Amino acid sequence: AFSAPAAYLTHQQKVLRLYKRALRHLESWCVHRDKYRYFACLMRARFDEHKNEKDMVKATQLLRQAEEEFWYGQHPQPYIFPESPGGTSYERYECYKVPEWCLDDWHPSEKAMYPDYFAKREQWKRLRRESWEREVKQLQEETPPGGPRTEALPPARKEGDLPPLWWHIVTRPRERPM
Amino acid sequence: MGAHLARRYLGDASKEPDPLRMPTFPPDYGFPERKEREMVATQQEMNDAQLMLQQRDYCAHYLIQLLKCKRDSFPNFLACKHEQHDWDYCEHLDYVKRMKEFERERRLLQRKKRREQREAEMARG
Amino acid sequence: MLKIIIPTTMLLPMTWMSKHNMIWINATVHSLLISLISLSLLNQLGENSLNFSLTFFSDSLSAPLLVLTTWLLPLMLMASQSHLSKETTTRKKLYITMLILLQLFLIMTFTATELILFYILFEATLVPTLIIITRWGNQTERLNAGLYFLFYTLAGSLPLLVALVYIQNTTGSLNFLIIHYWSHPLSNSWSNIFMWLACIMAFMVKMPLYGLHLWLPKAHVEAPIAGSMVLAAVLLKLGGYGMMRITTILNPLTNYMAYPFLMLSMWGMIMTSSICLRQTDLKSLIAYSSVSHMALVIVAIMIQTPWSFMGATALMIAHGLTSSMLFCLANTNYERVHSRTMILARGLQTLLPLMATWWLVASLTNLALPPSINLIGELFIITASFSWSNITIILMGMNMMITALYSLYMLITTQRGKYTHHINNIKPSFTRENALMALHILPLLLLTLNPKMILGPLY
Amino acid sequence: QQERDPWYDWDHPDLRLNWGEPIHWDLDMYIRNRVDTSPTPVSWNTMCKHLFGFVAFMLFMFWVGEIYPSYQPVGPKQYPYNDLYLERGGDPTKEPEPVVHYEI
Amino acid sequence: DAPPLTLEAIKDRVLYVLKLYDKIDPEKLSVNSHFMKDLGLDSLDQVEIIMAMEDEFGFEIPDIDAEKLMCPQEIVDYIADKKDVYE
Amino acid sequence: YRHSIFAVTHVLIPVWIIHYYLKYHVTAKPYTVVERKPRIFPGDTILETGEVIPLMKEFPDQH
Amino acid sequence: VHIEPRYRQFPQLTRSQLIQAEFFSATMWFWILWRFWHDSDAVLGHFPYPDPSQWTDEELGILPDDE
Amino acid sequence: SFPKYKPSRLATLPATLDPAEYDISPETRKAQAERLAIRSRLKREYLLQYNDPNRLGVIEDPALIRWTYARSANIYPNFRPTPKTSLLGALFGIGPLFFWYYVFKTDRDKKEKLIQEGKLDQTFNISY
Amino acid sequence: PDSWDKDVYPEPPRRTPAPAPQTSLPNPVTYLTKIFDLLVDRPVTLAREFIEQQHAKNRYYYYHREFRRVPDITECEEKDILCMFEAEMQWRRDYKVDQEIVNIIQERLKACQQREGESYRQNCAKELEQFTQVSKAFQDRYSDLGAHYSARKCLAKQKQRMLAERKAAKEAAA
Amino acid sequence: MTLCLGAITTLFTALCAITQNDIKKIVAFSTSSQLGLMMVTIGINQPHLAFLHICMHAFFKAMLFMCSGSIIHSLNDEQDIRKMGGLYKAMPFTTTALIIGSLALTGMPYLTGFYSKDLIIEAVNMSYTNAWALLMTLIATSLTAAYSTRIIFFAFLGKPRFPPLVLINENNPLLINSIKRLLIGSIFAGFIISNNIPPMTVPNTTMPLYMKMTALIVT
Ligand SMILES: *P(=O)(O)OCC(C)(C)[C@H](O)C(=O)NCCC(=O)NCCSC(=O)CCCCCCCCCCCCC
Repeated sequence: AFSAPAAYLTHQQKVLRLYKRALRHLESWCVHRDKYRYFACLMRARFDEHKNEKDMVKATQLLRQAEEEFWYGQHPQPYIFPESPGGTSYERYECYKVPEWCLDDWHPSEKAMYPDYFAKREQWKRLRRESWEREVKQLQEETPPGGPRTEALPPARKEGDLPPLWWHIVTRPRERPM
Repeated sequence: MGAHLARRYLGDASKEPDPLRMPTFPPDYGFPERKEREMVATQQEMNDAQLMLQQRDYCAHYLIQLLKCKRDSFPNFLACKHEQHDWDYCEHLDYVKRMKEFERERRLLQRKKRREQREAEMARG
Repeated sequence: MLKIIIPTTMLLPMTWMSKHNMIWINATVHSLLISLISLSLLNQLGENSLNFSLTFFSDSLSAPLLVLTTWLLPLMLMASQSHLSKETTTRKKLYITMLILLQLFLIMTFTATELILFYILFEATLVPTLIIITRWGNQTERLNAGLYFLFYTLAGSLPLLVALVYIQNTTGSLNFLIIHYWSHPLSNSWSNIFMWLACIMAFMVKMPLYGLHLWLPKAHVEAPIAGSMVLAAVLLKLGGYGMMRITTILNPLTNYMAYPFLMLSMWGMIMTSSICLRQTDLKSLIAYSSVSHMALVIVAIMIQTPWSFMGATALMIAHGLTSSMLFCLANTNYERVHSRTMILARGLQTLLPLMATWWLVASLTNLALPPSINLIGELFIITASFSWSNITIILMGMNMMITALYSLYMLITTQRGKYTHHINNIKPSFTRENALMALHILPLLLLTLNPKMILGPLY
Repeated sequence: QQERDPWYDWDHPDLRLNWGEPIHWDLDMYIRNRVDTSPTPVSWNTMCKHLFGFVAFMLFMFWVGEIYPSYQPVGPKQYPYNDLYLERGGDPTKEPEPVVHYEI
Repeated sequence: DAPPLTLEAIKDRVLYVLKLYDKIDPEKLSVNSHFMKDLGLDSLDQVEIIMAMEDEFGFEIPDIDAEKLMCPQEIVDYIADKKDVYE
Repeated sequence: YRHSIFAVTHVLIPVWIIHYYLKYHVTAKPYTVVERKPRIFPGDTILETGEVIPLMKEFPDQH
Repeated sequence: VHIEPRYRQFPQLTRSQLIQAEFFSATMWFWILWRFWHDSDAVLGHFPYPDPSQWTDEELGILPDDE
Repeated sequence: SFPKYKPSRLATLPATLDPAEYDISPETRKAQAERLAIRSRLKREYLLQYNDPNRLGVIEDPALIRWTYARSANIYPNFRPTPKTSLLGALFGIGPLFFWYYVFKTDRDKKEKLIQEGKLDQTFNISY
Repeated sequence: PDSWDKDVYPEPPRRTPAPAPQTSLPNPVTYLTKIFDLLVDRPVTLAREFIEQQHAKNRYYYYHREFRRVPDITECEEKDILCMFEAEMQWRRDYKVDQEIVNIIQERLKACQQREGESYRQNCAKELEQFTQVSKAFQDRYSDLGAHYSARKCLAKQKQRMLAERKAAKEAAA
Repeated sequence: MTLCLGAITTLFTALCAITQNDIKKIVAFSTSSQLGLMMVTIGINQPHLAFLHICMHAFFKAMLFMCSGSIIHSLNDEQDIRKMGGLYKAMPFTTTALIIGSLALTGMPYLTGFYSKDLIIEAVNMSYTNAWALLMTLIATSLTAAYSTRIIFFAFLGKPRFPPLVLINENNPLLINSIKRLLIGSIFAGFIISNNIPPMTVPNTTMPLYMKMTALIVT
């Protein structure tokens, strides 16, 4: 989520993702902890058996066969963490997330109900306004002439600068806002 | 559930009774003198007691007595055991009468089959 | 009726003589007073109508429509004052004048006692609506929408004029009372078939009938908020009122000539609900919902039973109020984000709670939710259609299911979900907008409380 | 959008769309609230065959059990007054065909 | 409802799990020990460590981000940032 | 004290209003409130006229 | 009462909840036993089921085959 | 071996089972790089507009505008009467109408015949 | 009660059985009935007495409007608008009265069904026959007039029915 | 039609229930199966037994859902029996409440669910019904017992499988009192209701012993 994706997944990344998915589905099948440990050790034994192979064509064929075997043998109802996309508690608090631009439309009386918070909010707003020009200058200086080849962003190269395009990342609503 | 279903379906439905068409023989066929069933409770009594039409069988008087017993001893909802047992026994007797009717129908049907087979054999010979 | 007609003709000079900053206040106050005065027409007789004079009369069918029009004028004033902040004083006064002229023509149309005066007035309602649309519309398609609306209505209604003058020459009078008492059966001949076609087709185009309705999406999408409110709330009810008026002299030919229109109405109700299921524009969704409800009203009028007329009247009133409220809500959303795309703005429930409540209530009334007058009318029409035939229940059930589907789809898409991140100009809802929604919704619930006032003469 | 990657930092996380990318023609029906085309553990043909076979077998067995009902070895229940002629709404003037139940 | 997490608590829990890992020597394990450069593990071991941390803290780490966590301090920082822990 | 204030208002006032509405308004038009007639058993005393509904005949008792 | 969270340890319990759970389980079992002691006919039946085969043709009104 | 998975339109083929996912030409890699570059350029433009502090309002989406325009206002200019469109329009527009007409006409004819012969149960039918 | 007419709205005499307790246990229903009478019945009765005393000080009356009979559509000449108007109004008033008669009979039927309870199929046969006759007459009168019903349409329907009856009688006598 | 619909509903829902890993899903399918049983009861012309079962099912199913919610809230919004375990001794009161509810649901011979389900099964066996419907009803009762056992086994028996940070705490007076009130009803309410209502149907006094004990045998 926080990391910019690459153009493709390498063979190592593909096999590692397959390994993790197979272990998760095996844990779904093997409910008990000792049984899961036994069969996870067996699965890692298989992976270590095929770990050393110089023929990339044969390695790719083995990966394809392993993927087909996993798809046949997957759990129809695998365990999903509650906050994971398939989970039962996914996106439950998205209705409680309110942004700071919505915060600044308050009535003067509502603002006066929280005197100390809004002084620091004004300080943050001034800090944001005093850095945008330097951020855009840095962004346009370091980009290739053709255009951005990836979604990764540069850090602050100077002592007094902030990383470009930081406002919404920094001020995103909390995971349990209300 | 029962053996009669097996006999009727995986067997001779002609000899087994038909529940929807029963009875198929005259009530006096085999009974020289047969007494008609006696009804204790009257139509007006059942109507006043507001018995459901499914409950207005020949065991209705015991049901009326049970209802009267339950109404009088209201807070004590455990003081109608004798009336409940009497009603249950009357229902049991009615059920065994129905069972006797079914068995009589079955054996009359098989006797008719035996007689017709004997007549067919005699006609052949 | 002069006690209501003259105050409108006095609304005109008051608006044109008022100050540059008091036009909205004066117009709203006096429109509300006129509506309060017009509330007195609901006291009707059970035998006959209220015959004020030789020219105007009021009936149990005309009274609710007049009250609806008089109550609708101030709401249009509020919405117009919302969207015309930067306009010049003369143009604001011209807009208010157009609205007042439209209200005056509608009142006279509903109270007219002759078919020819009724025709003249209900054709006179075209000019203010066309001017409003083609002058204060926002997008380019307003000109095309105005052309489509105008020419559909006129191509429908000119044969009605010819048939009306022919009927007057044949029978002696176009007075509604006389043509009701002196009615004679309409024999099955080609000439009678074509006269029936002329009258019914004019009012069907006004309804609109399925296959003759594209002008409705074109106009309602491209009209300003006041035009959208008046077009759906009242101007669609002229066809129903006319059909309920003229069917006195079309019997028994209506028994044989109603089949194609009934089939069109039912199948087009299904088709327009399905179209609502897949609309990328909110105003278009509301417009096609209006088309479906008016198709149901057409079915009721065509089957023509005493239970169908009451349902038709109740459904007309309920649909007017509900469609007006829905258009107002969509207009507030549009003024927030300056676009009509449905998926552009989301999370409006967590950004604007009271507007989410208004949306929920409007969508609940849009689908037939008991004991709302929407459900009362729909249920009466369904019962009459069931007595007519026993597959109409299948068609009505399909329509109800799809109606609930698309209403809740609109509600969920607009209000629920997570807010759009880049839309940060959504200011809190105004007291004006909240009052507009409240004044839209409270009369509907009060009419639910007292339902005999909108069930028409057949009650 | 259900098939689209859930862990990516989409501009519109609920719709799973990016700003500026071309939009599918049928996006209106492919949202996460509507028709889902994500791969299933079992093949579509196999699922259809299993569901159809189950429902067809259940209907066939219901018909079989209807033509072969289950009951108890008892006779019809007996009621006192001509099978309760008057209590079921019979006409008092007309005389019903007598129904007599005997002892056994 | 649940007590809030803290940076010290997260660090203690991750070091607890890592010390319970058999392939890691508890004595030479520090908060800055690299899993492959100075602990001698490999890709599968790192995947298993990430899965153990997910089971410990009750939330899933996506594969795009999990591959880059090569240090207990990096794991602590990732968990704190995702759970909005600032103290 | 809170339960007492809750009890008088929330329970006492509605029951007063509803009893007043039922006794003098609802039960002022015919057939508004219809009670299923009480069940009458043999050997009973009808209180309207002091009537004695007699007992049933002798049961053919078993055991 | 305040219950402190435990890490990898059995949760702290309360004597009140322990005794309440035991009391309600004992109440259920006592009720079941007490009910079965009094009216076991609800479970085991109350009246014998006749065997139709033991009924005589004389009492069922069946004449001999020859007659 | 293991039974194969047959993809359908409502149950698509998973990425891990796609045969083209394991046969990568060098041109496929540059195509993926170009796709990533396009996505990155669009993301950069959107993020600049999004994080601009002086911006108040909605970031208009040309893709969304194109989609809405193509769905409604661009259909008729690109429509041509072909045999396929003509047959489909005639069927889907007229066939249901005549089908329902036949159904309702037959039902009403049967009901009217029953009424005329006087053997239709219409007792208590007061409301109509 | 004297608010309505016992002949128009009959109620069979109410036979309430006398209580015959058979146990020493107190009756919670009796105790709660006594509490309800003490807490609710007396206050509402006092309030109603006060209100009715207030009403008796300003006693005024309202009357029932009486309409005389007028010549009907059978006597009205063709296209005589005044006579047709009078006859149509009288016919509409009679139609309303007939609708209310049917409503009264339906109320009788519902009340009798509810009162009889479990024995409604037999004891309500008297009110079912009256409802059947009234519904038959009302249907023969105003069965299929339509939305634009009128005295002329009702008269035409009656003429058609009379002609059909005459034809049937002639065929039977032939 | 009603009998067939109820039979197929209860069978299909129980069959789906016996293999679900979400506790709320399992309880929902149990509710659907009980609704199918009620529909079967209506189809055999026993409307009052259906109402009695409605009341009893309301009691013990509400209690079961409350216990499941307590388990879910104690384990930080975890709804998977594959992650529950050890709760028999971890949570005493919810354990005993769930055990009592499952005993009542399956038809323990003298609990709240006994006075309705047992009579329903007896009336189904003793009536002129569809043989397939009767068979499906019996199989549905067996599968009801099966999924109740599955819930108990995978939620309370064995070793813990939840995350190590134990936040288990069921000492809240609100939860305890609500479960207590719904727990007394799951034991005594059926007896009182059955013994207070008037006789509204003819009892099945005479029946074969194996048919009398069918519900217990299949359970
Ligand atoms: P780190 O960088 O050390 O990772 C080492 C890797 C794997 C990257 C190697 O450097 C490498 O690439 N080696 C050669 C390629 C290779 O390993 N090919 C074979 C890998 S796939 C395979 O052999 C294992 C698959 C067997 C198990 C499949 C699981 C399917 C069953 C799941 C069922 C679901 C429920 C249990």
